[PDB]
Amino acid sequence: AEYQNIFSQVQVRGPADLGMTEDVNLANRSGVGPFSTLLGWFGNAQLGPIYLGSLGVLSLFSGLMWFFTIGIWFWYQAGWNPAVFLRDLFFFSLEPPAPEYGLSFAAPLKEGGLWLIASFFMFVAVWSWWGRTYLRAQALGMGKHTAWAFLSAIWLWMVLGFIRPILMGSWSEAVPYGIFSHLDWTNNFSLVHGNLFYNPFHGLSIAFLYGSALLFAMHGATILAVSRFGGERELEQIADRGTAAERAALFWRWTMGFNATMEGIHRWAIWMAVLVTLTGGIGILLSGTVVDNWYVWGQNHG
Amino acid sequence: DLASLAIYSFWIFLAGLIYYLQTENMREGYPLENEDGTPAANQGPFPLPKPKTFILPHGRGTLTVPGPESEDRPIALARTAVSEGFPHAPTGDPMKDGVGPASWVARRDLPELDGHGHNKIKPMKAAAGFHVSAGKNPIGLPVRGCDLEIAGKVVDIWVDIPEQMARFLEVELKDGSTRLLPMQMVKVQSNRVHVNALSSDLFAGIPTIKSPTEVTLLEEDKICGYVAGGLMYAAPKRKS
Amino acid sequence: ALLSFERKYRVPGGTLVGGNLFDFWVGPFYVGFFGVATFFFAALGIILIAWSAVLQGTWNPQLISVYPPALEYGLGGAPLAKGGLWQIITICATGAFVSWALREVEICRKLGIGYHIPFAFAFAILAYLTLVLFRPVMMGAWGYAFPYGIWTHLDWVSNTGYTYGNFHYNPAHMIAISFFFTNALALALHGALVLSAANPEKGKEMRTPDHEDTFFRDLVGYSIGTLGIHRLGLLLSLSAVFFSALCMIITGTIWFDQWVDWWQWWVKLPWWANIPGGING
Ligand code: BCL
Ligand code: BCL
Ligand SMILES: CC[C@H]1c2cc3[nH]c4c(c3C)C(=O)[C@H](C(=O)OC)c4c3nc(cc4[nH]c(cc(n2)[C@@H]1C)c(C(C)=O)c4C)[C@@H](C)[C@@H]3CCC(=O)OC/C=C(\C)CCC[C@H](C)CCC[C@H](C)CCCC(C)C
Ligand SMILES: CC[C@H]1c2cc3[nH]c4c(c3C)C(=O)[C@H](C(=O)OC)c4c3nc(cc4[nH]c(cc(n2)[C@@H]1C)c(C(C)=O)c4C)[C@@H](C)[C@@H]3CCC(=O)OC/C=C(\C)CCC[C@H](C)CCC[C@H](C)CCCC(C)C
Ligand SMILES: CCCCCCCCCCCCCCCC(=O)OC[C@H](COP(=O)(O)OCC[N+](C)(C)C)OC(=O)CCCC[C@H](Br)[C@@H](Br)CCCCCCCCCCC
Ligand SMILES: CCCCCCCCCCCCCCCC(=O)OC[C@H](COP(=O)(O)OCC[N+](C)(C)C)OC(=O)CCCC[C@H](Br)[C@@H](Br)CCCCCCCCCCC
Ligand SMILES: CCCCCCCCCCCC[N+](C)(C)[O-]
Ligand SMILES: CCCCCCCCCCCC[N+](C)(C)[O-]
Ligand SMILES: [Fe+3]
Ligand SMILES: [K+]
Repeated sequence: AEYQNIFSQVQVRGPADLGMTEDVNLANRSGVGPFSTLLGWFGNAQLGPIYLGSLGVLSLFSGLMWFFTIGIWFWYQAGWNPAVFLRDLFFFSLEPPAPEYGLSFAAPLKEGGLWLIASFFMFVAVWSWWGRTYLRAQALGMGKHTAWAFLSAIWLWMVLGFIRPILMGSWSEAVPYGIFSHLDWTNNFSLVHGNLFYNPFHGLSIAFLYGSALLFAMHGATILAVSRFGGERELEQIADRGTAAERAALFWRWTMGFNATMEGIHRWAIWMAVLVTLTGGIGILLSGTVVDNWYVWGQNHG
Repeated sequence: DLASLAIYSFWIFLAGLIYYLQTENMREGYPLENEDGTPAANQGPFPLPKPKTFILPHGRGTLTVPGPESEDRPIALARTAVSEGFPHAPTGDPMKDGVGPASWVARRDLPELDGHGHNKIKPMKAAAGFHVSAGKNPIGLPVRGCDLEIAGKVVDIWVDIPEQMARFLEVELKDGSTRLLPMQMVKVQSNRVHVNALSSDLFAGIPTIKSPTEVTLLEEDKICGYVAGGLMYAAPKRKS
Repeated sequence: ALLSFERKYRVPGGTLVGGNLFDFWVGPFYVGFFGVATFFFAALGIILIAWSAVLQGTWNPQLISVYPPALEYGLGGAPLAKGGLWQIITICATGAFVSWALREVEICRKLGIGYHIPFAFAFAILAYLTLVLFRPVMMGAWGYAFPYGIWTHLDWVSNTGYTYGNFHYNPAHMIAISFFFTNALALALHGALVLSAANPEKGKEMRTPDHEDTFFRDLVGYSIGTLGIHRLGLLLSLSAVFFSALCMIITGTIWFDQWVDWWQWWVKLPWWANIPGGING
């Protein structure tokens, strides 16, 4: 057989790569971690270094406190018993306050308060991490595409957890912290809004989610097919088109009658992904605020 | 109704997005041509975008696209039909001529540099602290073509320094000279390296590199082109 | 018309069937034997869909639906008006998809590239065949397949799922969803990263893959690398579809009760089954 370039035949290693410096404050970079030969079959073997400034420590700490708050509730639901904890791990749920408390923070710990505390911690965790994604780009002099793309995921999450409940006048509209409980919430939500299959933004969201699987299968497959011409060296193919980029374009031109460029496929990539949660977030925000029933809406609006 | 507004707006947006996206992807290879290289009459309904310029590192200049397209090399092919849409037959040996699946692009005849401006790909012998870390070390294995004959021996791996990966095998031939083989086109076996794409007699014709310790992007394209071309053009001498 | 760099690649050869007989293009499209097979299967498919519309009595694309034969027909054939067309259209579909894959293989051979694309495509085709062929055959009736219609197939998804309660509880389906979400994550990040390097801050030089690695290590402490990420995208998306097919091949065949209840195997493991407290005691 031809070798397929899914795993590597031979790994090489050199001195720990400490990265480009540009404007980065090097006092906030760790040392390199260990090298993993296991990872090395598929990707890079090197772990670390990581940058960890003030915003990083804040984000991580807040994130852990989020995880502390859910897990202390879980253990309490477990009656402090580790057998039960493992047995019922997926059934435990930290639920938001009842409708009766509206948007107040006036609710007992065991019946709302803790949920708010957990959400407080997540909110600080996600947003500071978002800041991290912008600032690590800035320090290296790169574009802000990552921070912008991450903002689209934040959008859906903000809508589900914060914006939609505020507009609906109660925290009770938000999602519980629990594995099974949050799946139940998802199903309920659709039932109670007349079946989200009739929400056109839900449909578009699916178009893009599937679309992302299509595009990345296409793209990844394509780069691997042209890796014998150095195709994965995308930046240098952008700067100086090679037979890799040409064979890639032409595969698609000949198959489906049109094609990409080596930079431009990444614009199709970024937008395909990002629109999942953009459209998704609209679909939910509209639900119950403006449309109570997507079946019914459908009857009246094409 | 606000949802009707939102969704109507969304389609308009998505239509504009696709337009934008499609035009961004015409920054190379357009305007379209006839088979004699003159500009085709029907270019499509999408116009070419306003150009952008990439500033290249290390004093290497800029790239402005779209711009004047041009192969900057001869193309040893001739028509095989009196109308559009048929294949173009090689006028000599397609492997030597670099046409077909043996094609190469006239890239810069300089090496790709890393972030510090050092050559990206170096032979391991010249690459401080680099060594094989996992898998079977090819260095020293005899190299076998698809005719089941020995074309040479592996004398080094050429490694990507910044990405720490193997990119080529350097193979010494019966006359003492060497060639690069793409790592993606060789199977490292327990007691040999096997190269399906090329018969042993075709190894001498792999394009050579002008300096023995670096490769240029032009040189990479010729090498990688030539070796891939063998899949089609060595097929008579193949026995698989 | 040709892309400016295309002619040099438009050489004879690579075909799997027919030698030089179909070795030409129409505009940008490579034809080949499989181009002709594809056209014939698709054209036949569409005509038959169009005819199915006539017999349903609609021309609206939000209303045209072709339904499989009813469960009563089993794995036999049915009258065209009553499921047969679905059956023929399904053969044309399969014919067209497979022909498209093989055409792709031919394009690969002519271009001297690897066969990764059509191999990937094969995964989609298998998901399709699970829904319309493997599962129905294992369940004993073509009526278990989804119908061809923009909205009616959505009705099938929802009815099929609620047959087994909330489908979320199907565990292969949870793995499938994770792969889909992670893939989308991966695609956002990869697109964003390459563009962030190709399009750096205003006035600056293009960044390098070293910058791309540095970015991710600074952020998460790890970089998969430029070969890795394309290996990843492929693995993620293909895995999403593999577990999608798996989660349906099992549903209605090895497991056919309510998916929520499947999880009782864990909860009832004897060492903690009878311990009081928790949600389950
Ligand atoms: C995969 C699991 C379920 C299923 C669950 C869902 C759900 C849930 C949803 C869809 C939605 C869609 N599905 Mg479905 N769908 C299934 C099987 C299929 C098959 C198939 C041959 O197997 C096809 C062609 C489609 C096609 C479609 C589109 C009409 C719509 C957008 C998809 C998209 O963007 O995908 C990604 C692909 C791309 C981005 C590439 C573009 C592909 C285009 C859009 C395909 C158009 C096909 C055309 C309308 C069919 C007729 C062909 C002609 C007769 C020749 N589905 C199976 C049964 N599908 C969504 C919708 O809004 O429906 C109203 C939606 O919410
Ligand atoms: C019975 C269930 C209902 C239903 C109810 C809902 C509801 C309710 C919702 C969806 C939503 C979606 N559904 Mg639906 N859905 C149904 C049927 C389907 C079918 C199908 C084949 O039947 C499909 C394919 C889909 C597909 C989809 C997606 C397109 C969409 C979510 C996108 C996404 O990426 O979310 C996942 C992405 C996120 C949640 C973003 C998260 C971002 C944050 C910032 C991440 C923080 C991480 C945190 C800090 C943890 C740290 C991790 C550390 C590494 C440890 N649904 C049926 C009809 N669906 C969502 C949507 O947009 O709908 C419009 C939604 O809200
Ligand atoms: C655009 C659509 C998609 C998307 C995009 C997207 N997501 C993103 C981004 C982008 C562009 C980022 O830049 C950002 C990122 O940083 O990626 C690396 C992110 C991100 N998306 C994430 C998750 C995520 N995204 C999701 C979805 C999506 N993201 C969409 C499909 C989902 C779901 C549910 O589908 C999830 C779960 C995070 C990986 C990352 C955001 C990170 C963040 O906000 O973190 C704050 C929380 C913490 C810092 C807690 C840290 C705890 C540590 C694990 C320390 C552990 C120490 C311990 C003692 C050791 C042992 C424990 C372990 C064994 C667990
Ligand atoms: C395996 C992972 C993912 C994947 C990968 C993938 N898809 C691919 C490929 C790959 C690698 C291609 O090479 C190939 C391609 O050409 O892409 C441009 C393709 C492709 N994936 C496509 C679609 C597609 N892929 C999907 C999914 C996925 N594709 C996965 C998530 C989906 C959905 C619903 O999620 C869709 C809709 C096409 C754009 C393209 C294949 C085109 C093709 O086969 O063309 C030949 C056939 C015709 C032109 C028409 C045939 C007409 C039929 C005879 C009648 C219609 C019958 C149909 C069953 C009725 C549908 C009614 C619906 C409303 C339900
Ligand atoms: C989870 C959301 C995303 C956030 C993930 C990032 C969290 C990483 C956690 C931080 C690392 C904890 C260990 C301490 C860090 C550290 O200090 O250095 C450890 C070492 C080096 O040690 P030093 O001796 O230099 O340390 C000096 C500092 N002093 C002396 C002050 C202690 O640092 C490292 O190597 C970091 C290695 C982390 C690798 C991270 Br966890 C990678 Br593998 C996670 C990949 C993230 C993928 C996200 C997508 C999906 C996730 C699923 C996959 C697991
Ligand atoms: C999502 C919708 C479902 C499917 C919609 C698309 C159907 C397949 C796409 C059609 C294939 C088009 C290629 C054949 C047309 C053609 O001439 O060959 C390609 C030509 C060569 O022929 P000429 O341009 O010389 O001829 C011009 C024709 N007339 C006389 C009309 C001016 O290559 C080109 O330069 C034109 C490229 C067409 C661009 C195609 Br229509 C792109 Br915008 C379709 C994109 C569909 C993807 C949908 C993505 C979903 C949203 C993702 C957002 C991130
Ligand atoms: C930020 C407010 C709500 C956003 C949605 C959070 C959904 C819960 C995620 C699954 C629960 C994870 N957990 C707690 C079980 O480990
Ligand atoms: C791959 C697509 C599957 C559709 C095949 C349908 C053909 C069924 C023909 C069976 C004829 C037997 N009989 C006598 C009961 O009609
Ligand atoms: Fe890429
Ligand atoms: K060395």
